[PDB]
Amino acid sequence: LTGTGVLTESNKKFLPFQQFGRDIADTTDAVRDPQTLEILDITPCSFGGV
Amino acid sequence: YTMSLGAENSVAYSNNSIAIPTNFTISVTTEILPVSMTKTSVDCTMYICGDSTECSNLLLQYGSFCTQLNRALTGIAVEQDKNTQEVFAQVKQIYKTPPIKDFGGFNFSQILPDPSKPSKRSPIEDLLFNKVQKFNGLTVLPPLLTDEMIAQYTSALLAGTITSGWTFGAGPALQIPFPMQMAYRFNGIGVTQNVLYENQKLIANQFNSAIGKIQDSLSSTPSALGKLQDVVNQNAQALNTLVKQLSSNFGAISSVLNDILSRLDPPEAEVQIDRLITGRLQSLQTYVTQQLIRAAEIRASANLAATKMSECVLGQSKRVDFCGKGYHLMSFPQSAPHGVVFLHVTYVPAQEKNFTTAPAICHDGKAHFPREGVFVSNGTHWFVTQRNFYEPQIITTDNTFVSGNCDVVIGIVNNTVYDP
Amino acid sequence: SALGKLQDVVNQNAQALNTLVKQLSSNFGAISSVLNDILSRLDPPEAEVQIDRLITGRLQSLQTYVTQQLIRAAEIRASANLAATKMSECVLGQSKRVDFCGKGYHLMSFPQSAPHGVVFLHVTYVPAQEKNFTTAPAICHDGKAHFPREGVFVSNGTHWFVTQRNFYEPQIITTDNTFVSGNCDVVIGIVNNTVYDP
Amino acid sequence: TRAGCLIGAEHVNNSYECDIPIGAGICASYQQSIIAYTMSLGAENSVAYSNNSIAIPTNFTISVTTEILPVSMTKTSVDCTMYICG
Ligand SMILES: *[C@@H]1O[C@H](CO)[C@@H](O[C@@H]2O[C@H](CO)[C@@H](O)[C@H](O)[C@H]2NC(C)=O)[C@H](O)[C@H]1NC(C)=O
Ligand SMILES: *[C@@H]1O[C@H](CO)[C@@H](O[C@@H]2O[C@H](CO)[C@@H](O)[C@H](O)[C@H]2NC(C)=O)[C@H](O)[C@H]1NC(C)=O
Ligand SMILES: *[C@@H]1O[C@H](CO)[C@@H](O)[C@H](O)[C@H]1NC(C)=O
Ligand SMILES: *[C@@H]1O[C@H](CO)[C@@H](O)[C@H](O)[C@H]1NC(C)=O
Ligand SMILES: *[C@@H]1O[C@H](CO)[C@@H](O)[C@H](O)[C@H]1NC(C)=O
Ligand SMILES: *[C@@H]1O[C@H](CO)[C@@H](O)[C@H](O)[C@H]1NC(C)=O
Ligand SMILES: *[C@@H]1O[C@H](CO)[C@@H](O)[C@H](O)[C@H]1NC(C)=O
Ligand SMILES: *[C@@H]1O[C@H](CO)[C@@H](O)[C@H](O)[C@H]1NC(C)=O
Ligand SMILES: *[C@@H]1O[C@H](CO)[C@@H](O)[C@H](O)[C@H]1NC(C)=O
Ligand SMILES: *[C@@H]1O[C@H](CO)[C@@H](O)[C@H](O)[C@H]1NC(C)=O
Ligand SMILES: *[C@@H]1O[C@H](CO)[C@@H](O)[C@H](O)[C@H]1NC(C)=O
Ligand SMILES: *[C@@H]1O[C@H](CO)[C@@H](O)[C@H](O)[C@H]1NC(C)=O
Repeated sequence: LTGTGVLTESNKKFLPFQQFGRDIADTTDAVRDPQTLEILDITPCSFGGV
Repeated sequence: YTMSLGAENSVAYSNNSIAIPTNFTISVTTEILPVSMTKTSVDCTMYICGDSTECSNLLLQYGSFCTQLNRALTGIAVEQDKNTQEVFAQVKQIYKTPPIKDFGGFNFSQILPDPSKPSKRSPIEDLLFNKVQKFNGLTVLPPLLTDEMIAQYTSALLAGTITSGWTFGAGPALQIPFPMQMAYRFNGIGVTQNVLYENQKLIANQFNSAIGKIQDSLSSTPSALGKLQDVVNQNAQALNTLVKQLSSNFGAISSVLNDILSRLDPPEAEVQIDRLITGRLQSLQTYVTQQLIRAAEIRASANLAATKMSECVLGQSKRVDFCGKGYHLMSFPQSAPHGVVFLHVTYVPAQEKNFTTAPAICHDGKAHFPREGVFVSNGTHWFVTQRNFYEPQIITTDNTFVSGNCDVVIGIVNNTVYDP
Repeated sequence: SALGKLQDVVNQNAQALNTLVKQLSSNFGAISSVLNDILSRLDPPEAEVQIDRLITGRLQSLQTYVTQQLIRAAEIRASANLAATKMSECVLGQSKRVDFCGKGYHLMSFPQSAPHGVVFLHVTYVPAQEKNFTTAPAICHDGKAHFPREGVFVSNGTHWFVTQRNFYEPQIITTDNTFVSGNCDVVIGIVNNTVYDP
Repeated sequence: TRAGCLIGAEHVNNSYECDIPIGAGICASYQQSIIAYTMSLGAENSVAYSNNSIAIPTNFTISVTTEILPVSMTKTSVDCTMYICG
């Protein structure tokens, strides 16, 4: 699962079988680290109009 | 069922019968109009291609479509501030009410700013405000005028209206006692000024009660601000739809641009990407077109709201149903989320009774016509009274005029015209 | 910048046309934006594929243009309707509508021709040099309450006069410029004065 | 600001009429260097209100103002077939 963004610790209550999560946009916004089983939240790197 | 169009009401029409109000009430009605729309902004390239260089390069093959889309949304965003300014920024000075709210019994505490509140909103404005994507390149720009600034414009308009009537909307603000201002507004609806003064206490009480009813009506009626909520819902829905379209394949192996790029080399990846660009570009064009059409509707509403600020609030209107139902006296603007609320104060005739009438009085062989009012009979005596409020005066040469003899007017009646 | 409102219309349409023309230089996935180059190089079985790409792109570009012109046309129509209303009103009559025919009390208006638009010169009456007066809702005289027929009762500090509301012109209070309704015990703020009988 | 981070403009306490809008009540102007400020909504004007005081104009002026409205748009015409296919 590839992408670009900032990884932070998640406070989401993932169930034992869930590998990643999605927001209302139906895009990945959280993943389960395949080695540590730590749940990480994914947010885009700071951006905006200039 | 088959819907009713209203109760039937037969008017007791005859060639010599008139109904004249012996009383009236002060009605306050609420008109709610959209003024502005959320200033959304969509980064065309980011929406379609994210941060993919390969997609961006393909997107360039479509020419300047993204420039047009970014430009169209920018144009809307600018309009939204123009709409707000046209409605609220109609006063050059910021007027303030006096420390002592003595308006002859007229209580404006529910429409004037509440000084105990950090938000500096009126009790009613506070109620109105209580009642009523980014990661995909969909951002929202703030209004130039904040809610606080809009509230300040509104309070300035209220202060002007209360202390100087409509004069501040024409030239300099000329102070006038509120009761006297209301008397002028009574004259403006064909009701003599003595009616205001003689019933000043009653009128102030009817007004104060009506305002209290407004706050309760809004509080107990969640649908009251549906007109403003509908605007919010339509735009939120449009954005949600735009975002959801990013999950569509449009014929591609995947809606996810990164998955295509991680699996395929350019010779094949470009085909799959081209399908996503076409679909996403089309989705964005659909969104922008709908926003432009919707923006036009909001603009029209804002123009109406602006007209109802110059008229209704900064002056008394003669236009029927323009400033509420009934005979317009005055209006008070209130700030609201992306819109304006007008409290229209109208004079509503009440408790009418039947009188016998005549087009003229015959006296000394001459035909006498009323100068201002109408000739009415209570069954034994003829009087002349103002048309909008029963006030039976003795018929005299000082309230009638003469034109022609008694053999011309149809329905002319014989009576005595008193000479002082 | 005074005529920016008319210049903006010209600029928006000129810009739309320039954009429409520029789109003809886009490939839209084709080997060339130039239709003649495709036809000179390829035979129909392949040329049609490249042409189809240009047709889709150019047709889409033209649809975009037309849609924007229809939306823009609606805005112009609304403005024209307002301009027409301000010709019937304002110019062909005196308006009572606030800020409709300029800021101030409308007297009259004069239309002027302009490029793709109309300019209205609104002549308004603007009150100036106001001064403070003491006022009263009524005058008490002979036990009766007298109200002004047209103006307002004002005091210059020693004498009461009746004057028109929009222009100070202090007339003697007489029975010919007042009317009587009720006694002096009803009106709040009623003051004692003499009403002259000619 | 609420609009974003504004760099290069000097923020001041003095409020002026809005020149270049930034957003959220903030405007910028050239005054020399570029400054940022909270926009003024106009000068304050306290009306000398009382229950027995009226102000009456002893003079007037005749003002002429200009209102400019669009009436028409350039009557463009595009030959669809020629545009697309020459
Ligand atoms: C104007 O109306 C408000 C109510 O809308 C009055 O405020 C109330 O005053 C009573 C005392 O008479 C208190 O018991 C209430 O709690 C107050 N309510 C609120 C919301 O403040 C106010 O006193 C009136 N002002 C005048 C001059 O009559
Ligand atoms: C005109 O109508 C008003 C009400 O709209 C009357 O005032 C009410 O009179 C009743 C007594 O019959 C009181 O209980 C109410 O409290 C009064 N209301 C208010 C706001 O004061 C008024 O008396 C009527 N006048 C005439 C001539 O009928
Ligand atoms: C290997 O992965 C598992 C998770 O399935 C983890 O519990 C274990 O500690 C990992 N071992 C090492 C050496 O990383
Ligand atoms: C006038 O009299 C008619 C009956 O002839 C009645 O129906 C009508 O309601 C009366 N109108 C008023 C104001 O009393
Ligand atoms: C009409 O008014 C006069 C004066 O108040 C009164 O004397 C007379 O009795 C009234 N007539 C009727 C039918 O009410
Ligand atoms: C009203 O109509 C009646 C006939 O029903 C007629 O006798 C009377 O003169 C008419 N009055 C007027 C004012 O027209
Ligand atoms: C008024 O009186 C005259 C007599 O002077 C009479 O001829 C006429 O018919 C009367 N009109 C009415 C309406 O009674
Ligand atoms: C009326 O007097 C007040 C001072 O009490 C002053 O501020 C106001 O400007 C005066 N208005 C006029 C028209 O002179
Ligand atoms: C009020 O006007 C009268 C008549 O012109 C004049 O005699 C009197 O002195 C004036 N009073 C004041 C205070 O100006
Ligand atoms: C104006 O208010 C004062 C109290 O400050 C009062 O004495 C006076 O009678 C009031 N005058 C009018 C016309 O209400
Ligand atoms: C007017 O004069 C009467 C005495 O005739 C007096 O009772 C009343 O209070 C006076 N009113 C005023 C406002 O001075
Ligand atoms: C603005 O005022 C604040 C105090 O509220 C002060 O600390 C700041 O230095 C002032 N800035 C300027 C440009 O005057």
